[PDB]
Amino acid sequence: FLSLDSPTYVLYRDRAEWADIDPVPQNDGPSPVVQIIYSEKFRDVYDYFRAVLQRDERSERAFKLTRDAIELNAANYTVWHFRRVLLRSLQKDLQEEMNYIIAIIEEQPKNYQVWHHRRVLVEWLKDPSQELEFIADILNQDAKNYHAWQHRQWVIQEFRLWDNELQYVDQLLKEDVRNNSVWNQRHFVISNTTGYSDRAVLEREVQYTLEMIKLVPHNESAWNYLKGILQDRGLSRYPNLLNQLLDLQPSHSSPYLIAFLVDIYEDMLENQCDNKEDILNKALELCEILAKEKDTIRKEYWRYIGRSLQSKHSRESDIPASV
Amino acid sequence: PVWSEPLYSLRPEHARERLQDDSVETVTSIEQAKVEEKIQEVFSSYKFNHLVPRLVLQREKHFHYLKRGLRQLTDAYECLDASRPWLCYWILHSLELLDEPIPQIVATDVCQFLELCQSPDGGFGGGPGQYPHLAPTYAAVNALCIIGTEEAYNVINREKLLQYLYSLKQPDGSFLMHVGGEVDVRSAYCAASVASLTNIITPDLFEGTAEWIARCQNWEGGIGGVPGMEAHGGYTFCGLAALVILKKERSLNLKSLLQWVTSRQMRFEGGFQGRCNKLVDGCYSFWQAGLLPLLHRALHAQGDPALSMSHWMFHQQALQEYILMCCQCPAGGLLDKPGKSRDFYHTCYCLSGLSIAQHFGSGAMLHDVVMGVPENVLQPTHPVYNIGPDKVIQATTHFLQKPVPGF
Ligand SMILES: Cn1cnc(S(=O)(=O)N(CCN(Cc2cncn2C)c2ccc(C#N)cc2)CC2CCN(C(=O)OC(C)(C)C)CC2)c1
Ligand SMILES: CC(C)=CCC/C(C)=C/CC/C(C)=C/COP(=O)(O)OP(=O)(O)O
Ligand SMILES: [Zn+2]
Repeated sequence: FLSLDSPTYVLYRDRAEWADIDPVPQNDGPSPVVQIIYSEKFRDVYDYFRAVLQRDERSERAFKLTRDAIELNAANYTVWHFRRVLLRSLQKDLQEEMNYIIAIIEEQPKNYQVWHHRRVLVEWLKDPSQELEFIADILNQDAKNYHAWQHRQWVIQEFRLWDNELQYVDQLLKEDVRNNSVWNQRHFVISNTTGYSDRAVLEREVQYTLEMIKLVPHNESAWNYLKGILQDRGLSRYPNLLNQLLDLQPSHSSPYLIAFLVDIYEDMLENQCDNKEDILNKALELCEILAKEKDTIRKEYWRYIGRSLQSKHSRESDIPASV
Repeated sequence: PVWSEPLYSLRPEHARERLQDDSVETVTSIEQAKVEEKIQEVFSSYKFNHLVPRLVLQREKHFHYLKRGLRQLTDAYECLDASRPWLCYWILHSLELLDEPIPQIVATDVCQFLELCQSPDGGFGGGPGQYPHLAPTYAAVNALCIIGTEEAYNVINREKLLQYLYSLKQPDGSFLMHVGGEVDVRSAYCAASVASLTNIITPDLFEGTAEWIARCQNWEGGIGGVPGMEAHGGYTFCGLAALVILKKERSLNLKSLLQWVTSRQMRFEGGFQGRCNKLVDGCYSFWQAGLLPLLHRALHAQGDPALSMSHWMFHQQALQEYILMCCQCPAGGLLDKPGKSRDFYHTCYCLSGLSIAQHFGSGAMLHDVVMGVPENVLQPTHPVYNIGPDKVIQATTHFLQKPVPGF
């Protein structure tokens, strides 16, 4: 009806159809702290919100008032709660309310309350048919919006809409192969469909990753994905890996490739490999190169790894003090 | 040596730490490059102006900013009308770190205001007459503990508080943030924090909670908001800190976690990013770096012998440099990054992070690193609660005098 930004907007204390209600001023006490100097519009809307809340008035006019209270501060969860009471109690058309929430999210997409409201609506209606497309539109303006990806995961899981997501992931990796949210969605989809035990699938996933690392050697997301999908069975379980990485040293090196090498050696020394000592010193060398030269921001971390490996894998590590 | 630059960010090798985009441009790299250019100007400004760098924490300016805010705010803070205990907490904690005492009439006025925010059925709301919610509940309790008087302690209705917590508890181990609200890892932390401080933890309050949190750790090593989600500094801090309170750190893979957070420090900027391939931000000086003291304490209890005895496992020098050179507003207050505007949230967490980076401690061992002038040194902070270590001890002791509600 009367938008909060309309040039002909009028304060509630000047509206005839609200003449019967006494507004209810905020009770901040005799000497306030963190007291906010509200504007006129704001204080007027909330003085009237407190009045309807206090009387538990469940009317059409209170419903319209919550719209303004939300727009002044969409983080007000108390107002959101009252609004949901009125939706049920007045029997309001819930598709019309979906139209409403989709607009609010478009303009304020980083607010917790607006996403939770949409979820409740979908729950009430039991209808996920608008969701993937709506979320895609939000992600088209900020491809990393945390609430958006969370809502997307919830919808897919609750309603089992898995069949097109991998295709969607591939599309966004095309647009920006550095998008960590998308690499996370990839793992989320595969985990819950085929899984990573299918040798064919794991094989596919590693080729693709190594392929992307070649295209963009300094993109950390790819490196973390490769490590993520191999580290549970154990890196040393895959013996071709080591030589294939060394074969990128020449023209594809990075502190990321070096760090991975250290992780491979680390696992090798845990599953008792051949050449125990040759492997140790290779690793201590790399830990040192990283701490002194290639990755000094992490000097305290790499010195810790170096000490750890020495403390438990040196030839003297099992030798009693008396020897 | 005379030719040696004492500031890490200004050394000539430092230039090697700029972004390598492999000649493949995407939205992510374009945005990262913009920030690095803006930070380079800040670093280079001393050289271009021909002055010797001096890193000074502007104590006076920040104090005026806080002292005023604690009483009154402009309408720019309308979007925080439902978060007023947070404002109490952010401001009081900043003053505490700066070692500015709290006039006892201020203390009494804060107490009385928070009483108005307290729900008849337990917990605190974002303002007088608003419904209760775990986040402002966490902030309220923290603020009263910073004040730390009998008056403050007596504000909290402990029977109701426990009732409130129970009404939020889920069968799978998680908590709702509030009645009819959302579940995520923050809520476990909020609950564990207020319950432990006020001594209301029953035998079954947290059944399943450690397990639910552990499900939030992902393939990255860090922790997400709910199972399946990207790892993030804010949720990771909350998850680990809650586990420490419950003494269940071991439910996590501490090693992959440690590798994840240490990777979150930006090689060029010196500050921390919140998640892989995003931008640096002053507030993560606490949520991210705050994890290292927690991991240290955890690994040490497991008997880890490789642990340093004087430093946290991140670059303390470089973090201090980022905060002091890039995160201060000349007029007072601190901020996300250059070009951003000041606010009380970043004031709280930038200073909290500065303190972490200045103060190392592991039982008997104690070692400080203070960049710039010595007056920069702040009061220390507890890595689990982010209030003063003393204020934690004082509060826990006081509430241990009472029996857990229901006996
Ligand atoms: C990047 N980021 C870091 N923390 C968050 S948050 O956790 O989403 N939220 C901070 C929102 N946020 C934004 C922000 C902070 N750093 C960069 N940005 C863009 C804030 C929040 C408060 C101020 C202030 N003063 C300034 C900025 C912190 C608050 C918001 C909601 N909250 C809360 O209890 O309020 C309600 C219960 C009313 C939702 C507790 C956590 C985002
Ligand atoms: C106890 C308590 C309430 C703790 C707060 C935990 C915390 C900081 C959570 C972060 C939540 C979030 C949506 C971050 C992403 O925002 P963004 O995408 O704008 O930021 P980013 O790009 O740096 O990830
Ligand atoms: Zn921030």
